[PDB]
Amino acid sequence: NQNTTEPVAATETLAEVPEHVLRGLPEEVRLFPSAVDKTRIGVWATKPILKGKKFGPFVGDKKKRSQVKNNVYMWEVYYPNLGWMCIDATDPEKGNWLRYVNWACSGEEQNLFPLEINRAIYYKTLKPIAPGEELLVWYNGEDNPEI
Repeated sequence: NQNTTEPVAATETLAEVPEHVLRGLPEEVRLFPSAVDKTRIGVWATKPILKGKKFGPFVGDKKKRSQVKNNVYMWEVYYPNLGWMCIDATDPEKGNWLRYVNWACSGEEQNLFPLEINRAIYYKTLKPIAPGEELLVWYNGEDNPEI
C-alpha cells in the first residue's frame, strides 16, 4: 500500500496466471500489472466499454465465513437451506479473470459495481471506460438525491 524503500515480500506476475484463465478473457479486456498495486496483476480496458456492460459470473470455492482468510478475492452469496456462503477465488485455479479486478480505494475511480443474477456475482460498468484505463470494483452506494 506504499511506494517506499521497505522490501516487498511477494510479487504476482503475468507468468503465474493459470493458462485457462488467460484464454477466457473477452476482447474488451487484458491482464497486466495493476497501477493501484503494481505487486499484483490487474485488468485493463483494450477498447471503449459502454456504461452498463456486464462481465461474469465471478466463480470460486463455496466455504463458510469461518474458513475464509481475506476479504479481497471473495464475495458472499446466500444459498437456500445451505446458508450464507463465501465464494472464494484466493486460489486462482478455482476462479476466472474477474478475480484479478482490483478494488477501488474508498470507491475512488470505481468503474464497476456488483449485481447478483442466478445466485452468482457479475460486475457491471458504472460509467464508460476508455482504452488504457484500469477496471476497479467497489460496493454499491446509496445514490438518491436529498433535494
